[PDB]
Amino acid sequence: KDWTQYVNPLMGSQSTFELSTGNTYPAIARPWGMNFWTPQTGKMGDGWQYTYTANKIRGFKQTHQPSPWINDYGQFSIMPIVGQPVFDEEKRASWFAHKGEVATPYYYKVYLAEHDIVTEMTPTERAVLFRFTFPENDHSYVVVDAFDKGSYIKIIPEENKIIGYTTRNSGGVPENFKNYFIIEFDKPFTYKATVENGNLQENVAEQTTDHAGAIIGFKTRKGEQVNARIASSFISFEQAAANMNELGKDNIEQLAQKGKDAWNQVLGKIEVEGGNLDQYRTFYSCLYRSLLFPRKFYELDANGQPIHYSPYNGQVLPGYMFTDTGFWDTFRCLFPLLNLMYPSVNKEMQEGLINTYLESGFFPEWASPGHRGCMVGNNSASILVDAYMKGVKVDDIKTLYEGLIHGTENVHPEVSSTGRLGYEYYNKLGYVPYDVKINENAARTLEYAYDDWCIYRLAKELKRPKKEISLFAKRAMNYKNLFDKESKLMRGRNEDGTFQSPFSPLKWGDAFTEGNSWHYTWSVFHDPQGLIDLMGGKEMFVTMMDSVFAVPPIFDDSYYGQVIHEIREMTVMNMGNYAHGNQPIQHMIYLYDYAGQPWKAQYWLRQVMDRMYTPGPDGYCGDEDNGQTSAWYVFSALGFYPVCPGTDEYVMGTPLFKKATLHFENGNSLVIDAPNNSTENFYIDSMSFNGADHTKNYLRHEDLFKGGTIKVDMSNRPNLNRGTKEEDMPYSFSKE
Ligand SMILES: O[C@H]1[C@H]2[C@H](O)CCCN2C[C@H]1O
Ligand SMILES: [Ca+2]
Repeated sequence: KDWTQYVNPLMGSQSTFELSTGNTYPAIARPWGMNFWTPQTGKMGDGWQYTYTANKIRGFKQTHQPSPWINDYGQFSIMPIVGQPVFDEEKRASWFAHKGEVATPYYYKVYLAEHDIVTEMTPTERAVLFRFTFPENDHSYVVVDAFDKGSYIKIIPEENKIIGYTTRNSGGVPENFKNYFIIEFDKPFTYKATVENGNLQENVAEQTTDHAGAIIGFKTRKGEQVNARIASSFISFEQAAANMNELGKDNIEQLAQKGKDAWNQVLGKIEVEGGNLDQYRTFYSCLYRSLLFPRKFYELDANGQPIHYSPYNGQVLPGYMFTDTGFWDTFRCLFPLLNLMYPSVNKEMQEGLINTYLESGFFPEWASPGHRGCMVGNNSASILVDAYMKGVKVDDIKTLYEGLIHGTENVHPEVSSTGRLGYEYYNKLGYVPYDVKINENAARTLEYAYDDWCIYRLAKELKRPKKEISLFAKRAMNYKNLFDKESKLMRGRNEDGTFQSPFSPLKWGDAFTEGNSWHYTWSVFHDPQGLIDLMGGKEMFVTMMDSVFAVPPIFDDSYYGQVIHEIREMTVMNMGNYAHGNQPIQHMIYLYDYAGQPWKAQYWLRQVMDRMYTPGPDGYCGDEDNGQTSAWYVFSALGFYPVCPGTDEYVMGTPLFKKATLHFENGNSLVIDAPNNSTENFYIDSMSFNGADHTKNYLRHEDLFKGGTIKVDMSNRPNLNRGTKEEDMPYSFSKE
């Protein structure tokens, strides 16, 4: 039963700086793999390491890059060639075409047209097997590139082996950071050379220099295959060698099979039927993208116990560690998805977070590998609390709570996105002022508020002191401090307490991050009713939502000076100011449920799923962002979305398929039957849950886990009476 056939790793690779259609590369990897491998079309150092329209491949690279914007670390490449032994990354490059390329999560193949060589790779979590099919030539070589900024290489002929380490990175690493790699060939070298800053040196065994490389070679018969076993570690050569054992004695075929099995095992936890081939492809591609980040950053020791290099303090320590995710993106639904279908995995991740705190002093917000300065918010709180509240509990709860509290009153000395920048003002005034030299104050305030709700939630659960509990309950209401009654919008506010003037609701950035007031105003995940109230009741609230879609996509970019890609992405979709291409607004359509008009959510949700996602190389409508934008589709296609992580609630949308089945780790299954689904029939007329009638606009975690059947009768006309009753509404803090 194979779902991998639907996965297109090229989806999102046809992106450019001006317009993102995903900004992804073909991550050939195991789920959450420590090391990813990709064909490399971009020049060394370029965030866009693989682009669909590129003509040439210049290497097969080990990568850890989460985003072109964030860039890479622990990176080196290998490239087979023929003819002259050349190290230069342009001269070694080869034309190829996509019709001569086969990309799957577990297997990658391509024909290098200028060398007449076929390259195949199959990876494990930490290692990979390459098989090079050479033409007949007296001069066949393999180039190993350690990249620049200080690297090391060494050839061991008596073991047909090349070892080295690479260090080029993009920040967020300890001074001693290194990636140690080992490469074993099954064919003896007739030619060997190391490379030292572009210089080829035959028979010099070893280089320690800015940019080390190696070239080995031999005579090849037509069709002769040479295999290279490769692995790496962030710990040591000894450890890299241990990692190499993941390959066993397997060949390309056997490893591919194991990787396929591995992926089907996770993709198969969600079976969908009764859709068209585009939908299958969009859906599983998205699911695959949701099982990559954060990556494992731990390695197995002699006793099979997890240990890790600390990207926070550079020691090697026992226990789990993961990295390469930005919580500002992924708290929204990516991690919620893990808690629903892959809690065993998130348990490891959560334990990793505890270690991050122990080793770093803070919980991370953006980590690649270590703390990096990107985005805003203290959403690690949502990640941590949502997990706990959903049954994924770390062993050290004392430490968890302390960590949470620590982050409310500290900001990292060098990485301002770690901890709460502006906490002094926030704690004192109730908001982060628009005029105190802290940017994106309004976005910070709104998210901090939701964060504090999460802390309140956990604190209550821990039966902490009333004074504590009350303090966060109070701070959860801070979003009110930025609400402008006249505009009905969230708005920047001065320290002196006056709202900021001139006010441009359509201006991006400044008070907000990559969105304007019309996008950020909806960021009250824990208290939609509270928001509804400030706007003057649900009717006015719905009017307000509706105009998001109804107005042209006009904008003010003065804060950026140029039409950044996320603005352009909005303009072209012709859906008003609904910028689905970016994270802040992604939950918004579901808010219709809270105002007693679920049918409007049903209508627009189906719009988005039909129009904003296609299965091709230009498949997404904005940055994919480490699973967030993909998992949005995954949830939404199933029919529900975790608007407010930290509750046990998935707010109801509309299911895309005629049947979906979930297999939870607990052994139960849940079937969602929508036999009458169609392109036309995207309204929910009625719903029953194991035979009971279900008029609510949400489902509960514990209920889903019990399994059974949900029936959804789809219709082509909205049902104006379902889900308008007050007990149908999802959670709002104000109602508590
Ligand atoms: O997604 C936000 C953030 C990502 O978290 C990391 C890449 C750069 N940024 C783009 C923003 O939209
Ligand atoms: Ca983004």
